[PDB]
Amino acid sequence: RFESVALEQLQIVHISSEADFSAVYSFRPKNLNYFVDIIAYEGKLPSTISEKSLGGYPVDKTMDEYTVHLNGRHYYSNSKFAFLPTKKPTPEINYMYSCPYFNLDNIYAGTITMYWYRNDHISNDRLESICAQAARILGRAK
Amino acid sequence: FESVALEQLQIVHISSEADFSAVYSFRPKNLNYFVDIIAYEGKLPSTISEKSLGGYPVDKTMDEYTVHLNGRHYYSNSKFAFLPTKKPTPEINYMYSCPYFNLDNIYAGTITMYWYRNDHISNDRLESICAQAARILGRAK
Amino acid sequence: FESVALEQLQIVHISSEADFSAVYSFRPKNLNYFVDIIAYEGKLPSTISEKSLGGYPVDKTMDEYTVHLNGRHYYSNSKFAFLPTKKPTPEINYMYSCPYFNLDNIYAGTITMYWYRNDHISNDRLESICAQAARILGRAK
Amino acid sequence: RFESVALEQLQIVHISSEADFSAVYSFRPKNLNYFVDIIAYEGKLPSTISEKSLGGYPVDKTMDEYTVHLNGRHYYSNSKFAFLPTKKPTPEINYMYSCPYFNLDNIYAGTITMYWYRNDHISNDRLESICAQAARILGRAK
Amino acid sequence: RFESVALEQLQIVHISSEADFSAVYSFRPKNLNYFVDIIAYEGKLPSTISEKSLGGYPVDKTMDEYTVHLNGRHYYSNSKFAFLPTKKPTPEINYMYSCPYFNLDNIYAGTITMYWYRNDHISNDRLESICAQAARILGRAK
Amino acid sequence: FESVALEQLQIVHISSEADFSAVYSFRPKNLNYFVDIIAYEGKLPSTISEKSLGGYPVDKTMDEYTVHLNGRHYYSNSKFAFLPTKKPTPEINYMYSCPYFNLDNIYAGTITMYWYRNDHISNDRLESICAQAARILGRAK
Amino acid sequence: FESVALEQLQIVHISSEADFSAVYSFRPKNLNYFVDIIAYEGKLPSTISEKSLGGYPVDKTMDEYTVHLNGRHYYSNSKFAFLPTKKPTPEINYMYSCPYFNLDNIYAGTITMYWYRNDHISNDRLESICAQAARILGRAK
Amino acid sequence: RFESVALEQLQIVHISSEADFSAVYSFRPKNLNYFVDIIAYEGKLPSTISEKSLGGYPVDKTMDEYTVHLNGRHYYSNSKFAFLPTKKPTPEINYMYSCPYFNLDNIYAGTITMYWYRNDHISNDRLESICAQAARILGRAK
Amino acid sequence: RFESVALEQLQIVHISSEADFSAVYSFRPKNLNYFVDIIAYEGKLPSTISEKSLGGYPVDKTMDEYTVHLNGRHYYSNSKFAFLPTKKPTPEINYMYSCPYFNLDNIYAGTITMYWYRNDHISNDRLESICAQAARILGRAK
Amino acid sequence: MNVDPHFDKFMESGIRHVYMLFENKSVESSEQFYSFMRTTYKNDPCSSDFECIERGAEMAQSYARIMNIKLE
Amino acid sequence: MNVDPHFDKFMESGIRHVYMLFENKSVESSEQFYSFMRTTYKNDPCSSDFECIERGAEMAQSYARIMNIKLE
Amino acid sequence: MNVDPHFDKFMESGIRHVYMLFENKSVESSEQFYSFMRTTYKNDPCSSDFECIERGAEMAQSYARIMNIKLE
Amino acid sequence: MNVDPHFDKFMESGIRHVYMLFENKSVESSEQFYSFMRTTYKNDPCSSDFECIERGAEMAQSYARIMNIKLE
Amino acid sequence: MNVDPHFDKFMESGIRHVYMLFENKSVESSEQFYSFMRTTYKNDPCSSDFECIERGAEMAQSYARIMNIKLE
Amino acid sequence: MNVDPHFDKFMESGIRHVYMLFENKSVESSEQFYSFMRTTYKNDPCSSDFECIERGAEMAQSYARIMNIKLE
Amino acid sequence: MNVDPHFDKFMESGIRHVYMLFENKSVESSEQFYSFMRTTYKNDPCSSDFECIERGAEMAQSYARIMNIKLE
Amino acid sequence: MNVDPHFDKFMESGIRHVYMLFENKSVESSEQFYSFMRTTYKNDPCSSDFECIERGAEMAQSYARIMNIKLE
Amino acid sequence: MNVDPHFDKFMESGIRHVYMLFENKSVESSEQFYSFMRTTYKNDPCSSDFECIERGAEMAQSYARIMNIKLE
Amino acid sequence: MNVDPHFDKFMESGIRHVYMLFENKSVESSEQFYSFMRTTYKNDPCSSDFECIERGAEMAQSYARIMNIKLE
Repeated sequence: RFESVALEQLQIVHISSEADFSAVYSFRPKNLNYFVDIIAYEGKLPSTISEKSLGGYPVDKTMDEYTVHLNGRHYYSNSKFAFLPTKKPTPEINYMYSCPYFNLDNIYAGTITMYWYRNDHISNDRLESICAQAARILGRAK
Repeated sequence: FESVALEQLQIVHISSEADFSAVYSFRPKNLNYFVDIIAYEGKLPSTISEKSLGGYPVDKTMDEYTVHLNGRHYYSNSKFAFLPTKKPTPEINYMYSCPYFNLDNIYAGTITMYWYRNDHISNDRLESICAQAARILGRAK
Repeated sequence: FESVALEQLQIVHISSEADFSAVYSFRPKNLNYFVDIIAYEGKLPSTISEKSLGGYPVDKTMDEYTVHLNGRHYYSNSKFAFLPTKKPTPEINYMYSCPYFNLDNIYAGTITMYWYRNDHISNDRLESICAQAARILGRAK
Repeated sequence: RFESVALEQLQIVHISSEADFSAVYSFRPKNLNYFVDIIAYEGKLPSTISEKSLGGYPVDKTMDEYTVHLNGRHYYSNSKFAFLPTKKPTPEINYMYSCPYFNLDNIYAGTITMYWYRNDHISNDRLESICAQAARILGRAK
Repeated sequence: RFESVALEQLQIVHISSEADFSAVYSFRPKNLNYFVDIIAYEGKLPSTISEKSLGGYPVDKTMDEYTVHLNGRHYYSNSKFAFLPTKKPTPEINYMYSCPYFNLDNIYAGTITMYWYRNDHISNDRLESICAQAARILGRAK
Repeated sequence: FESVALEQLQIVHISSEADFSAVYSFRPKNLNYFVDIIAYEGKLPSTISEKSLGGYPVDKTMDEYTVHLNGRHYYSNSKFAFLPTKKPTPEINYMYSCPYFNLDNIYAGTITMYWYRNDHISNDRLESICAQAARILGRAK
Repeated sequence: FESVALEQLQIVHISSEADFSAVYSFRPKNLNYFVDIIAYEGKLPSTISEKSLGGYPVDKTMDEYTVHLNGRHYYSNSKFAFLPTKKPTPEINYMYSCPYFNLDNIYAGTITMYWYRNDHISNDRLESICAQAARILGRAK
Repeated sequence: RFESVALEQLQIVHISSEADFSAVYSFRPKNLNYFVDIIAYEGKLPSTISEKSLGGYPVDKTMDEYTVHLNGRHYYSNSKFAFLPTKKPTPEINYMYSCPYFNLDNIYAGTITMYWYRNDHISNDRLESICAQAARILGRAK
Repeated sequence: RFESVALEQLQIVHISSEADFSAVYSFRPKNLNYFVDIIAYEGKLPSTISEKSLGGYPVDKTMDEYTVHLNGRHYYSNSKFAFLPTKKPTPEINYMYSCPYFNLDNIYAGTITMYWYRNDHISNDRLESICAQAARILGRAK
Repeated sequence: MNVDPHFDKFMESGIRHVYMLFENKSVESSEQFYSFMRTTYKNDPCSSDFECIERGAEMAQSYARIMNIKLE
Repeated sequence: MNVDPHFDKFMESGIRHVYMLFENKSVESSEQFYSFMRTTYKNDPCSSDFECIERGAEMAQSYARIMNIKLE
Repeated sequence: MNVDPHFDKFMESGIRHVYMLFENKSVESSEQFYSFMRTTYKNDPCSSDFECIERGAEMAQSYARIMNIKLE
Repeated sequence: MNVDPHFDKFMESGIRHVYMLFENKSVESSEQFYSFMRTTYKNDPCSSDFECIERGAEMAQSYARIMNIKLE
Repeated sequence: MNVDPHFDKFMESGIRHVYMLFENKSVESSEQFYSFMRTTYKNDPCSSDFECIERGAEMAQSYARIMNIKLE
Repeated sequence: MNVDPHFDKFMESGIRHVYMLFENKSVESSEQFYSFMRTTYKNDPCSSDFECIERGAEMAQSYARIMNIKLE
Repeated sequence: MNVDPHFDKFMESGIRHVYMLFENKSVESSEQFYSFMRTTYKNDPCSSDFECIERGAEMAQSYARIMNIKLE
Repeated sequence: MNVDPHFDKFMESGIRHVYMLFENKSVESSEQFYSFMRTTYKNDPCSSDFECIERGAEMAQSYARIMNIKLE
Repeated sequence: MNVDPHFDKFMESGIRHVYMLFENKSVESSEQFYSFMRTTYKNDPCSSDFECIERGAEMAQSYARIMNIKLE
Repeated sequence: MNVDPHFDKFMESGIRHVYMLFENKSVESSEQFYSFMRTTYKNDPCSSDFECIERGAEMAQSYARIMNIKLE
């Protein structure tokens, strides 16, 4: 089932990447993507979001993470957190790395995202392999 | 939905006085790789046939596709993007089409009228005929 | 049809700002001996209950029935023909209703708004809200 | 089946009544009655109608046969032939007698009609009994 | 359906017999017959029973109407009213005549009963034929 | 019910130490014109066979039927009312049976033990064995 | 089984003269993580409701669970282990329960009586009422 | 199917462990465990049991292998053979090592057991890994 | 599905073996094997066959590749190309290596074949392992 | 309407004199009532206003009594 | 019992004079026999002891003959 | 009747000593009474005339008292 | 009739001004005419006597012209 | 995206002017908002940038006011 | 274990005093033994340690004697 | 009981830390919860007391979050 | 659109180089083609433009060959 | 092979004398050839080597001539 | 035949050493035996004569033992 696969892959990604905080984001409605939810996370929540604010955040499709994912590439940044469900800056985050996942109907359905509150993170070529594998598996689950 | 398409196309065909009219439908949902004629009125163009009305590949770079996605109607004397033949079909003098969008707000097909003759009623009248059918088909599925 | 009724009533209820709104449906088809509430929004009048929303007898001699069959909307401060109780329900200050007609062109039910408070938007605005829903419900079955 | 019952009852009515020409009329669409068809007949067609003109005749609901039937009574006339599918007068007909039939959903669905080209016909009290029985049976068939 | 047949046969019996009051009695539970209900009646209720007392009356199987019926005979009396749902005498009744009916599983299921508040009633040979026919039909209905 | 009959008869057969035991069942319900063996333990009497265990006519004038309807157990050295053969079967030295009554309180069958040998445990012990099974079978359908 | 539970509880409730009685059932089979009220008689305690009768977590460390597994009945003035609320419910003055064990010999639920009033018949009488129902429910599934 | 999985895992365990004799034990009835069967074995049977005595042996739940397994641990011994279907001592066995398996309903369902007729066996940390993997797989099969 | 498995295994075999041209052959009718088709290939077609001649070639069961496969062995040759759909010699091929595959009903169903237009090829022990694995997988697919 | 006027009087009388007294009105109770009235009429149709009204009220009363339907 | 006494005589006569001669008694053969006797009676019930006994024996005989049921 | 004679004695005793005194007799009151008596008996069948008569009356009386049934 | 009064006015106007002039009336000609009129109305219902009469006649006339229906 | 561009402009205007100000955002608040906006549009589609932006904002605002949605 | 403790004591007594002495133990011998013990208990459950131990042994012994089971 | 002790700790921890906070407990909600916990454990079983307790509480929390189950 | 850009290139290449040559295009033939391309991609997705285009054309060609689909 | 040896001789003769000369071999040409040969044989099986070889060649030749199959 | 020679040796060994000893041979018992041998082989095929013969006999023996199939 999708939910068990999402939780398993998020655990693998979080442990492999050594990230401080990792999340699975999911878009709604299908094929329209006006809202995004954090459906699962590992590690410590950023101070700018809360357990009660994980759902129903509006998607700004003009954020370049959205366009980079639809161009077939992973996304990373030190300051731009498109789907993190707060309008506040979050300077405690020093790095994010995300990859899109596409459902069985080949539609952009969400992201798998890793965050660092510290400056050191493993290299992008390793993060790419970790994310790509998880996104392949999650994209087969629903 | 198939009943609604047939009923709406009959009104479109009679009120537009077209020679040939069709409802086109895209598949798979949301992806629109193929287009089928799911209802037609009038005389089929010589370049297509009853046995070849489904499964035609969609070239999304054709002007009609991009115009419809801009929410506008399309007309042309020579370009018949979804007509299910690769042949030019010069017997058609005019086409007028309007997109319809399904209940999930996705581009789902077209309503199209064709003229073999060189006269047709004004685009302003065609626009109203098409829009009315498109709004109803858009709610039907 | 039941989905369409629910969706349309939500828009009717919000745009009219009514306190209670309902879609009524007649049975048997064509004969209209009974009337059911098949969807409602807002707070149920105290005189009716969830367990008593169906099977209410239709008195076709009531003004609302004859006005609807003349193709007009109905409003009243005191007469609630299809509200499924014999009690007068004085807590209602106003009702506004419009008929809908099914795909076979037969009077099939109503869309009705109710106010417990003494203020309501103009009948001209209620007329447009109701008519739009009635045309769509009329095509849905 | 309705069609076999219609034919059987029309035969009974025609023979019992000694009419010259008898017909079953049927309205369409259901519950709207904009058109009427002669679906079966016995005896000799009036000269003003033909085999090819039996279907699709417009119903004038303002003809008093329509209102008399909806008031619960049989109808008879020497000159008014509401559903006979011609606009021409038919003076060869000297008498008509009709009764409505109502389908299983209790809707006015058509008529059973007898015609005379002669002046003598059996009395209305007998025609009423003949028609009422046939209409009861036909009203159970569909 | 049983209930329509019961009502139709009771009407026929009441009219044919010229009785003042007629009833269909039904036993419960099946094959045990501890209680009896008046499920339908025609004419005027005896003054000793009421609309609200028609159901759930205990069956005294030692009343000879019960044994006479199981012996294959109709029952009649001027004073003994076994299943009439009152313990009071009812002297306003001058005559009763009843026949049993047996269901499709051949079990004693109730009675069809006629009552007279006057002294004149049609002869028993006629009442027997009237009752026997109704009981045959009712015994086929359930 | 058929499982309950089998389980109960196994206990009856072992605890009574009978040579042959059977559960009999009447049909049709309430009327009891026929009797079937629906479960048995031990060695079938020579006068009956596997292919002949059902559909035997019930003679309600036999002593066993009237005793059971008086609510008592039955025993005999020679009368085997429901044993599905017309032959006398002298190889049986003793039978003991008890009725069971279904959930509608109707006489529905028997639990019966048979001895080919000339010794058997006391009727007092057979009575308890039978009654226990009869109460449980009586609740099972 | 559900019919048997209802029938048995009616007798338990009337013969014990309790104010509220219930049959509890454990799930999943053999594991008993959750407990449901599957039949009740009388007036529901104010702390529970019709919509909340199923899916209550079982705390196997509660005295009632361990006593039942020792094969004994349980009674208390204040501990209501399986009553589907975390609230204390002081309106209950007494509870008496007995376990039942299914056809696979596994602890499967309880039969429980409750008193809001301060008087109740003797435990010796409650013991017989409960045991009789428990033996029958234990055979029903 | 369970039986194919049991045979495959027993083969893997026997080969990996280098045991002299290996068996799968299975309890009956479900959730009651009054009897135990050797349903499959590899290697040479101990001289104290036979092919005809593999089924229906009574379970003594007071043997500490039973309690150790329900406490979440593997069991090993030089002399105590709880489910081996003989009451005789078997001194030819110098070592046993067993792990429980739990079915899909999470119930103690049997054991996977290895035996040595010699004094040398591979270390318990290796036997634990071998057994735990087989028991995980067998516990998913039924 | 069989066709996806055939294509996947052919790709694996072609890449692993470093062959110049690889094909999956399939026999028809089932259990009779009168005809053979090239249903998939990788690499460059031999000049003696064409895209339009891949189907319906007659099987000569007296060619020793057929008998070697039914004897349980792989086949190799420098000059004998039994199922290659041409009667012409093909001297451009310097080596062929094939293994049979057997369907789920255990019937000889086709071959997996590698060809070299050059003299150097990896050793037969490696080709055997490559082919045997692919044939095991393909034999489970239909 | 285009209705059988004798059935309509029969049904309306049953509704106005008996069905309106039903304690528990529902889709089901109205469907079962209409089904019984429709079939009863078709089996033996009334043919004048006061006959239809009398027979409709009596048959609805008979229906409520034989089905043990709670009134008032 | 609470049985129709005329059916009971009809059935018992069929049983005692004919069904007891059936060569192959079974659940099925008894069910089909009862079904035929029950329906035959209900279609035209007898109404006195000796009539029921005569008609039950004759109808069971007719049943065995028309169904080619083996007797004795 | 083919009835369990002990249940019949038990039930008739409850009817004759208690149910007959119910003020409001109805289909529902009779159905509820039989339901209680049926299960009470089946749980623990009486086995003599005296026990059946005594227990039938006592159990019906407890039912009427506990359910607060209005008597005559 | 329980008919939508605007549709009825629209349809009757098309019948009385156009359909009545059809040379070849048949079941099929009537079915095709109603189909066209039904959907034309439902797409955009008329809402006054004058609009319904005018539009019913105009739309029926266009239908007869465009379909080349022979008139009288 | 293959989205109806007028609906998209309408929805984005409601999101950017109103929904973004919702104090309590959730799966349920977003689902209810889209449901209202979807049907409002489909009943009467806007057909220009200006109309879609204006109507999307106005209709979302009415929804928040009428449903008493707490804003920021 | 969540087992009925009286059945468990009964069964273990039958196992330890009787079943353990069976000469030919098998899947089938164990299944038949449990079947007999299960129903014997459920018909009339023992309710004390002493009664369960005594009855379990006595009933298992009767089963072995009556079925002529070869013991050790 | 005869339960897997590591699953039991896993499940009990999920119950005691998360399921007991479910706002709407039902047969369905408990069945879906047990189904998710059972499958999760079987896919990757824990193997010591505190590991099982930590993982059971976290997986139940993850379950409630991903299924949008209302807590407290 | 919101499509996987690598699947889209894979599919479009298959369409433009192979499917457009299908002799008998139909709903069925397009559905079976899409089903094969979708599953093939998901099993082993390409990850750059020219790789996707090469693999999509080759896999569509392989599909037509193995299914004996008539081209041109 | 477990093949009918006479059919096999017949078929192989048709293959070796005729089918091998077909200019355009395909899945379809092979399927049509086998269909003809299969039924020709089954209608009237040959029963000796000489008859099977002769008839297989003659019948395949007639098939190629009558169907105008291009040979090499 | 056209059979997999390693499966054939595997199966024939199972047949000749074990299946021929089955006490109750039937269509069902042979189908279940073949199903188990076929699947076992396909999961891990043997690849030489004496290996296939040894493994086939042992797997058939294992099958009979685990299914409690009566031999001899």
